[PDB]
Amino acid sequence: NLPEHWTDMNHQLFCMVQLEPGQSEYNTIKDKFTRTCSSYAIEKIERIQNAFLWQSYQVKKRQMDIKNDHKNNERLLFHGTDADSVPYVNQHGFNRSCNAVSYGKGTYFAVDASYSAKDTYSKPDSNGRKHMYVVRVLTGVFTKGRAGLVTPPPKNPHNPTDLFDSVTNNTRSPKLFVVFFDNQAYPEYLITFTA
Amino acid sequence: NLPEHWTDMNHQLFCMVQLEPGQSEYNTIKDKFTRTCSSYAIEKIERIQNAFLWQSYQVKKRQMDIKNDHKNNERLLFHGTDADSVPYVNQHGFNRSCAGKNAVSYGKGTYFAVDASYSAKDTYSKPDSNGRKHMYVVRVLTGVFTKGRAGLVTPPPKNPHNPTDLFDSVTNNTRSPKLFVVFFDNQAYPEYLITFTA
Ligand SMILES: NC(=O)c1ccc(OCc2cncs2)cc1
Repeated sequence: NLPEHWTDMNHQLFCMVQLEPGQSEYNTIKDKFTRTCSSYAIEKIERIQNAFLWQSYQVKKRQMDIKNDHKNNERLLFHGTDADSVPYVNQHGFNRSCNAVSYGKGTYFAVDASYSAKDTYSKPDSNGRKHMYVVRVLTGVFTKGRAGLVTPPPKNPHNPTDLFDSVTNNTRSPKLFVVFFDNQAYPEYLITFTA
Repeated sequence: NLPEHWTDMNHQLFCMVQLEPGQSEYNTIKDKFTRTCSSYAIEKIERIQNAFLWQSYQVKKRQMDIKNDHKNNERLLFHGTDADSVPYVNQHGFNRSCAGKNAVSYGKGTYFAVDASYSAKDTYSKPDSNGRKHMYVVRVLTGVFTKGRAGLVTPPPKNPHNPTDLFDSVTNNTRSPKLFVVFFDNQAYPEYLITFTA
């Protein structure tokens, strides 16, 4: 059940689709970016259509929706990426096994594109082109992280296997989220931009 | 969606079911185990009914069954572990981020053995304070595999000029595989827990 707004893939399972500037989808994603990165120039925005990653992600979403016995498990966040990792992420998504890991050994996502836009996360390539994903993340129920976590903490130490879904730097006002499991993050758009 | 031979879980997502000796299900696992561990005695065999793990695993199997060319992508393998790890594995499966370094490393992933005798080593199935050893019997998506290397954090590419098109798993020896390493969540379903003693 591949989303309606995806465009036909001629029976293929992976496609990157360049969005048309000035149409609704492009304008929505651009506005999420320019909220904090209005000094940056957008060269292009690509929709990531990865059927297998989507399938695996949607399964985890339906599971977290049952487990948490409410919705609102999903946030739209940013991930800066070096050019050399874009093909792997487009195909395979985010892998904790591949910077500061102060809040645990998981994959990091920023609330603000400005954070992911730092050269440390979105390293300029030969031509000064920077790369950042807009990511559907299953943040679910979250707590403050700490160094050395390999999974989120338990919600209550009396049930050590019933875990928080993610961790953050700050629970009242989060600026980053860490997830510790494959298929808790779906890379939805890739933004190619310059300083 | 859940297999029809599973006991009714009411509306529950998790259950361990104690098997009865004389049942074909118990006897096939005991025989698989005793093939290489006839020195040990089985206390009990539990069927693991974990709906969420089962769902995510079956999705990965369907994807690998589509991607690969009529391959048998699944092997039934062994995994020894310590008592302290059993409640987490039962609920959340095998986490590569928790995995011990193997005496012979073919990569940084989760290790599964062809032979129960390998998993039965005290290094993997550590005797608990009561002298009970624990070994999972695990459906593993081995898929298309190659000989691993200690540096790996993901399976290697099949083709060095196509770095994102990966082997599904790695092994110690492609001619005579005795262990498999997987590097992704939901590539292994813990199906049975064997509790055993000397
Ligand atoms: N790739 C990214 O966009 C990215 C990477 C790392 C991020 O946080 C790392 C930190 C850990 N402790 C404090 S900062 C945020 C975003």
